[PDB]
Amino acid sequence: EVQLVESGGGLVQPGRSLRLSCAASGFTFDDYAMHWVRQTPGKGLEWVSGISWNSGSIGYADSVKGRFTISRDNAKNSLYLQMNSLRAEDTALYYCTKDLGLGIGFYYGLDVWGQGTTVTVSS
Amino acid sequence: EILPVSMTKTSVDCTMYICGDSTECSNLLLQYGSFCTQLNRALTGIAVEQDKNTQEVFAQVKQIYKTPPIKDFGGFNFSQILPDPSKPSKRSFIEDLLFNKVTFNGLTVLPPLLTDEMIAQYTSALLAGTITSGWTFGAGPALQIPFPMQMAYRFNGIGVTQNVLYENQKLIANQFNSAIGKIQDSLSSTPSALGKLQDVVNQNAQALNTLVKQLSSNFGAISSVLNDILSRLDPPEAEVQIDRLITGRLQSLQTYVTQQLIRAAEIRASANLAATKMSECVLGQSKRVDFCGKGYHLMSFPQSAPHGVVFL
Amino acid sequence: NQKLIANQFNSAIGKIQDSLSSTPSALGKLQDVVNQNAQALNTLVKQLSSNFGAISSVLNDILSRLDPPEAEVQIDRLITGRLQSLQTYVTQQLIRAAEIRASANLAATKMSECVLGQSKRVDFCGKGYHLMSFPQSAPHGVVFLHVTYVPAQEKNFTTAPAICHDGKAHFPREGVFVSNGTHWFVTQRNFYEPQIITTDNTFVSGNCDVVIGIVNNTVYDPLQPEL
Amino acid sequence: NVFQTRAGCLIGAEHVNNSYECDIPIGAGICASYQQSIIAYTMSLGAENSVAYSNNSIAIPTNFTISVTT
Amino acid sequence: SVLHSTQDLFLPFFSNVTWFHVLPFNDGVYFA
Amino acid sequence: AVDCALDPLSETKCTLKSFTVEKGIYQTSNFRVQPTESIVRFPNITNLC
Amino acid sequence: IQMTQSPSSLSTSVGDRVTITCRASQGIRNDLGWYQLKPGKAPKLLIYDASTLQSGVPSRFSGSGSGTDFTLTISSLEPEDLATYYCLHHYTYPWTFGHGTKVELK
Ligand SMILES: *[C@@H]1O[C@H](CO)[C@@H](O[C@@H]2O[C@H](CO)[C@@H](O)[C@H](O)[C@H]2NC(C)=O)[C@H](O)[C@H]1NC(C)=O
Ligand SMILES: *[C@@H]1O[C@H](CO)[C@@H](O[C@@H]2O[C@H](CO)[C@@H](O)[C@H](O)[C@H]2NC(C)=O)[C@H](O)[C@H]1NC(C)=O
Ligand SMILES: *[C@@H]1O[C@H](CO)[C@@H](O[C@@H]2O[C@H](CO)[C@@H](O)[C@H](O)[C@H]2NC(C)=O)[C@H](O)[C@H]1NC(C)=O
Ligand SMILES: *[C@@H]1O[C@H](CO)[C@@H](O)[C@H](O)[C@H]1NC(C)=O
Ligand SMILES: *[C@@H]1O[C@H](CO)[C@@H](O)[C@H](O)[C@H]1NC(C)=O
Ligand SMILES: *[C@@H]1O[C@H](CO)[C@@H](O)[C@H](O)[C@H]1NC(C)=O
Repeated sequence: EVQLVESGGGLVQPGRSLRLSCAASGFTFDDYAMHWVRQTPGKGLEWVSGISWNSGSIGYADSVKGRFTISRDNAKNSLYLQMNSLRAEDTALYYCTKDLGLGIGFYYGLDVWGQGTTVTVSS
Repeated sequence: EILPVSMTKTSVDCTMYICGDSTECSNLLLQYGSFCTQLNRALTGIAVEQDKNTQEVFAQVKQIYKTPPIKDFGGFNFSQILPDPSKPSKRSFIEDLLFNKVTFNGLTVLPPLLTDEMIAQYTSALLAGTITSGWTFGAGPALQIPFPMQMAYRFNGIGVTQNVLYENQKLIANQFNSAIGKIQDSLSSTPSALGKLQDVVNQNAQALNTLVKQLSSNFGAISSVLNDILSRLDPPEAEVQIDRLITGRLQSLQTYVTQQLIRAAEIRASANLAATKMSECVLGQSKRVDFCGKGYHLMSFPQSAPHGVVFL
Repeated sequence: NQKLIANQFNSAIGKIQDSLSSTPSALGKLQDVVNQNAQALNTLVKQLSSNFGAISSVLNDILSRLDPPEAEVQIDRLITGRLQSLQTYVTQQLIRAAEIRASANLAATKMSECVLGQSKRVDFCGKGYHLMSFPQSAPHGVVFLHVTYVPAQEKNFTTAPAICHDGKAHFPREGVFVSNGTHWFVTQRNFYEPQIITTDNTFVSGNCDVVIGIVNNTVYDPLQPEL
Repeated sequence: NVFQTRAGCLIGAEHVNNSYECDIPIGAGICASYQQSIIAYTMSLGAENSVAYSNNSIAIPTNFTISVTT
Repeated sequence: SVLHSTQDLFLPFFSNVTWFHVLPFNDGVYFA
Repeated sequence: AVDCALDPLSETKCTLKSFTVEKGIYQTSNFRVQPTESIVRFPNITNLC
Repeated sequence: IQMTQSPSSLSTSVGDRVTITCRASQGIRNDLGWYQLKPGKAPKLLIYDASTLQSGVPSRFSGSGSGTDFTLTISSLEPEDLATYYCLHHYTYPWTFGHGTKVELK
């Protein structure tokens, strides 16, 4: 019974900053890497960012690099994505996922997917 | 411990180097023809060995091993040695550090048979096998053993009863983790840490520059530009001038080739030592006094470095 | 298992003959040495037919045609070229000889350590745990037959660092504590020979608190039944 | 049968998806073998064997093999 | 009992030659 | 006899000076791209010395 | 590292073997995953590593291939199986998804 719940997705004007929070329950949060994936309405799934268990290893997609920050709070079991300089292309359905591995080592893959939240960028 | 394993593979086309696409020069060079062939053959042999050296050091075990996705094996972190997605080639944290510190005519450089990614993968397999199966994966079927228990076996080898480890497990783990942490700092602070590997790179480059420079020497001829002599003097006279250049340029190659042969021999000796350490220090516990570090040896980990290997 | 071991050893020896015969490249290492020397020598001989810029590559001809003053010039060209050819040859042999010497020293070491004793080096004398080696002469070289012991047919068991009996930790003097199902035994690490835990095969190090993973069990005492 | 490799352009060899042990080295991790047409493939480091690692699990050999090597 | 490499031979191998039941003489001719 | 220019395999035999060729990769030739044309650029001088 | 997935769409009858091919720009060793996307549903991890099926995944799905070329095979098509499929490389950041393949009934 591993449940990931997304929150904070809402309509935003272009160029503004929005924050996404994912709540984690039913598993040990500090023992797995976490990832953010967005599903564009007209395009296939795109991987956005990934963080390790201790936050030592962080990766970002080339498109979002320099505008998106991923942070995690182990005590609060929460995953945070900070989005800045939002653009029309960004609008998509954002999913918080749980990596089978620790972001380091030999085992990788997105084991669990949250229901997802919708972010719309429009004027 | 840092050991050079291979050197850059360079192939020189003797004819192009001595004669710049000049038929006249080529015909003159037909005399004493064997010389050209002997040179290319010699350099080719050097190149082949470089591949052999690498295989002997890394490609010893032919099975891939993976560590379980757990954070601590009995309190021993091991994080720094394990592969990282953030690192450029999926290399380990330490390996990444190592690669950053080290920095026409007929000359050409031939690509190494084993790409850096392949070598990186070999190191990881050796490392993983050691953490999960101790020294049994190098002597036959790999059998699993709890890491904490493996260290107890190591203590018996040096001559200390196993109880000592179990009763001080926590302390030993912290000490080990602390030491690993210093490694990163040590390499970074000491610029000359990888001097041994760097020297190899400089020597090869230095030699190659000299060879190229030599093409601008007159050696007694009116000019060092073959086309000029051809564009001025008539055939009978040109021959004399060209011969001077051929003689000098020919000598320059032989000197270069000879140095590479001697230099290559040194590298081969080093590679053989590296191979021995991989088998004795990494795939087993050595009893030799200072073959695997100072003190009583317990275990060793292999990390790939440019044109070489680093042993912890 | 004397009989079994003997048969295994005999079978392995039988394969050796077949292996060398089937694999043509088995003795490639030795063959290479022969070819290189021959190759070098052919080249030296061939060089005697090069003009090096002289009218001819036959010394007698120049002597039989040109007069002494002129001949000198032509002869000098040949001398210079032929002289250079020798030095190149000699230099290659020196470097090549050095390589052979290194190889010979290694061979000498193996003869002393592998053949005249049992080596503990990991892969100095074959793969596996070395038992003994036999030397066989080969042309311009030596062939070593290495007999090694390779473990086989592994089984997985649960293991514990120590056994807690009467508040005292027990550590195996030699071997490891294994458990099949619900029974705990002590066995030598290399080969599976389960034996009941007793005071004789284990030693007591202290209480049962510091050790992590200690499991509870009974350590039989030999003296108690007699008493 | 024109293929592009880091070593250079390769002709007369058919690219194969499957990886095999190196037979003839072409460089940059590419090897060529005769299987009947010549094939070019990326070399394979080896098979994947991973021991199940647990904190209380050990594997003890129950038999032995005597091997002679040359 | 030796193998010698020379440039004297002038006939290209596996070359289709004209079949006849004045022909220019170019650098020698092979007649059968 | 062996025609060295007939085909690559033939060329390999000539380089190895042996009719039989063993398994392996052998470097037997060098490749160059021939110049398409000759271009001469001289000054434009009408005056005669 | 771009991932190219072929064919973009295929139509197959029930009981028909299905093969989907994913290719990589550079070698990714064995790091790849196959993801099933159904309308109104979160993506699901069918295969990880090269051929390791996730717990709870029907045996019909199978994973094959190493290095540059990778393949996903469904022994028999089922009504449940009709969904888009994606291949994700896990070799190095940034991880890149494939364009995707849509499977539909004839
Ligand atoms: C293993 O060691 C790593 C360091 O190599 C530890 O991770 C670091 O922890 C510190 C805080 O103590 C963080 O500031 C760093 O970001 C972490 N990562 C790195 C790469 O330094 C890790 O905690 C150790 N493992 C355990 C279980 O303690
Ligand atoms: C091993 O045996 C000891 C002693 O019989 C057990 O110690 C008991 O532990 C329980 C649970 O913590 C306590 O309530 C008792 O008071 C302890 N008794 C004594 C005498 O200390 C120990 O728990 C046993 N270990 C296991 C795993 O069963
Ligand atoms: C250890 O392995 C040997 C073989 O290496 C086993 O001996 C074989 O036993 C089978 C019957 O189980 C016979 O058919 C074979 O002919 C035997 N081979 C030889 C060379 O004798 C032996 O049984 C194994 N030991 C155990 C305890 O399993
Ligand atoms: C050996 O491992 C299997 C799992 O593969 C397990 O079911 C079995 O209990 C293990 N053996 C022992 C003696 O624990
Ligand atoms: C464990 O093995 C021993 C060996 O003699 C046996 O006596 C005991 O019954 C076994 N326990 C099992 C199979 O549960
Ligand atoms: C071994 O790991 C298990 C979890 O898989 C844990 O419950 C147990 O306490 C561990 N044993 C020791 C001795 O740490």
